Amino acid sequence: TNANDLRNNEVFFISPSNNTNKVLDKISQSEVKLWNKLSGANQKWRLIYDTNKQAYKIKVMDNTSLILTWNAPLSSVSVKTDTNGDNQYWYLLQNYISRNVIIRNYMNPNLVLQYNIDDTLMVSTQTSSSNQFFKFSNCIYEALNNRNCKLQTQLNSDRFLSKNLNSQIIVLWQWIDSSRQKWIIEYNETKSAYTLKCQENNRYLTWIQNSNNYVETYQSTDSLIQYWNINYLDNDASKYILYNLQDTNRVLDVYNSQIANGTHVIVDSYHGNTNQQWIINLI
Repeated sequence: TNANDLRNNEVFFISPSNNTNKVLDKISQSEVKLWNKLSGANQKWRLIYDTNKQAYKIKVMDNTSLILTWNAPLSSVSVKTDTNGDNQYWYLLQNYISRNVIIRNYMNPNLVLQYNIDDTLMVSTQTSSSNQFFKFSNCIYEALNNRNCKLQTQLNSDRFLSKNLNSQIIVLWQWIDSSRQKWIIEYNETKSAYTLKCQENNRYLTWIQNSNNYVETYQSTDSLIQYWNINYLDNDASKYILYNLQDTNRVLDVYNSQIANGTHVIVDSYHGNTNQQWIINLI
């Protein structure tokens, strides 16, 4: 899959090449360590690419906003407040075939991140050892791909993304355990984004472009209107934003932030307020 590619603004588990059950873990307000995967937010890392430097910040997703930092001139690493230090940027270069990634410090690119036998991390000069090779796995793909899900608006604990009765229009509705409210989320390799298929009619969540900007169930199409970048909120891994590929500044949104049964779901310009935030759970 291309779902684990090192895209800007995606959130990852970062694992040692020699153990797919371990991940980079923020264990305290300063310390990182390899730990058994628990899929907690302190084990999830957002990539923020800096085009000028051709290097990335690596930000923990537990709400603290701290970033992976080389404690120059020492050999240690930590999570620290972002002060835009050169020591807080990292080249992420990948071997296309092995999929291994070398995490190389921007301030001193002679130094790469290394994991030790005792699960600690440090920077070191480069060898040929797999103790400097990491794998990156996209968290959302690991969790939701090919899964039957429900999508709750953050506006109300009992309002869900639902196909309306006898209509293609998608609206909010309280949970009634209907196939109209169950969505199979499937990653599409060609578009590098997701479709969401309504269980009741096997048709897909699609932006219908006109002045109303409603989402509807629609037949399969190659058009970008049917494809969605599903992401966590910028600094909250418990909630999701769904950006439409036809215009990625526009997102799945609840009309006028209303909560009544029947309220239109639409695609509108991003602001990040609660009417654009969704709670995705596995059925």
